[PDB]
Amino acid sequence: EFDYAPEQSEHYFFKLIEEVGELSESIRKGKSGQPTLDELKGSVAEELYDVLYYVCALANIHGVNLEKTHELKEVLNKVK
Amino acid sequence: MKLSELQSHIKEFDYAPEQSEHYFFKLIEEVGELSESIRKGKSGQPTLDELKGSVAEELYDVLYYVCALANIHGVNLEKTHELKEVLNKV
Amino acid sequence: FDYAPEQSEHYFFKLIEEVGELSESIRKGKSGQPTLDELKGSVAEELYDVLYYVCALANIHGVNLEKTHELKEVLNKVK
Amino acid sequence: MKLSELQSHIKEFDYAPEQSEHYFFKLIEEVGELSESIRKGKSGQPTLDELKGSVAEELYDVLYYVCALANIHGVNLEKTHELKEVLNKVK
Ligand SMILES: [Mg+2]
Ligand SMILES: [Mg+2]
Ligand SMILES: [Mg+2]
Ligand SMILES: [Mg+2]
Repeated sequence: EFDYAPEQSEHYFFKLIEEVGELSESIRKGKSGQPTLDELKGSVAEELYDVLYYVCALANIHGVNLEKTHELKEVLNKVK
Repeated sequence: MKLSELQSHIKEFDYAPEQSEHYFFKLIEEVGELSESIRKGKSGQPTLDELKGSVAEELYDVLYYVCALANIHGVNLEKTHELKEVLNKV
Repeated sequence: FDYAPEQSEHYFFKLIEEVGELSESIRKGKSGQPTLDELKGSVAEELYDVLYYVCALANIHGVNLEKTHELKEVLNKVK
Repeated sequence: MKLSELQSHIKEFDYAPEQSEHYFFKLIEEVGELSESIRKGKSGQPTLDELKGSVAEELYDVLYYVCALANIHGVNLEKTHELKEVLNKVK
């Protein structure tokens, strides 16, 4: 679905910013809580999940292991 | 680390439900730092000395605030994921 | 709005919403200068919308963008 | 400073049409710095020694990239403003 890495990265980055925009709208409108299926569209829940999706997609393309990264952050957290 | 476990661990450490704007501001701050790390091409998986400013760090920091905001807003990300799995299959 | 923080928070949410819509417009390559009929969803419209909220935030935060420009102009001339 | 004059002055100084992503990354970087300045309450109109990290600086920096992107994408902001002004009075 993408061969040239920078175009894949650029696409997912545009999508991340689009979902952050939709997240801003959902939070502004107070669409909090845990929706059922019928309530999911435009909920804060859906938009947070959508941002997460693109964070994970960007990690994949950038060769980032989020679990290892978390591990390192925890090491520093404990120092501090 | 399971998603629900990360969300729960973040809640134990950092949960200020009366400070919802704090978390939103921080999310946008981290998204900006992420933009910088991508522009500068700081990709790959860093060792501890390379961590600061890396794409890896900034992605993790965005993730942290997504989870912290989920806790603030009464969202179960793992359950929301399950729900999204259903819709995207339609 | 009477209470300034709520005004600021509203405009900041709107700014982020418009930056998202801008990202979509650029991704889709909706460049150029639209006619009235092509305006909706154009890069032009989203840039203007982002600008609107920048100016709205300047107002609420007591920022003079003309004066700020003048100051930046100076510093830039040393770079 | 007219909006059209600001846009054209920025074009004179900084116009790299083959670097469209540069400008978009920078816009998002400035929006994040704006978020920080607002969270920290760095409001008002700063003097020169107060400028760095101020809400004023970050708002100007976002404005700069909005104008720079307009140049990149063939957008006339003043004309766009006029078109939006037309629609706003209608509804
Ligand atoms: Mg969405
Ligand atoms: Mg960071
Ligand atoms: Mg818009
Ligand atoms: Mg700045």
